[PDB]
Amino acid sequence: ASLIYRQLLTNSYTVDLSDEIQEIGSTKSQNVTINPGPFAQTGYAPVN
Amino acid sequence: ANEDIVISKTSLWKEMQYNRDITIRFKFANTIIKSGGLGYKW
Repeated sequence: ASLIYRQLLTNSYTVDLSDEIQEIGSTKSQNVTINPGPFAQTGYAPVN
Repeated sequence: ANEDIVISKTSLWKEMQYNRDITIRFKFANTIIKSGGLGYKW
């Protein structure tokens, strides 16, 4: 009856195939890099 | 009055000075319009 544990561990490479099957159906999206930092304070010029 | 709303989120801008050589070619023009009469007036 331990064969169940042994085989569950052995035949685990198919988990990757299942993951690929899920991934292909997953909706994909991309993110762009965020401009970081203490942005310089620039204000209006002196006008009249 | 008493109203104002937002259009868009914040944006990234910078200050930059552009130095350029410019050649300026401009020819003047003259109306020189003749008024009525015998033709002596303008």
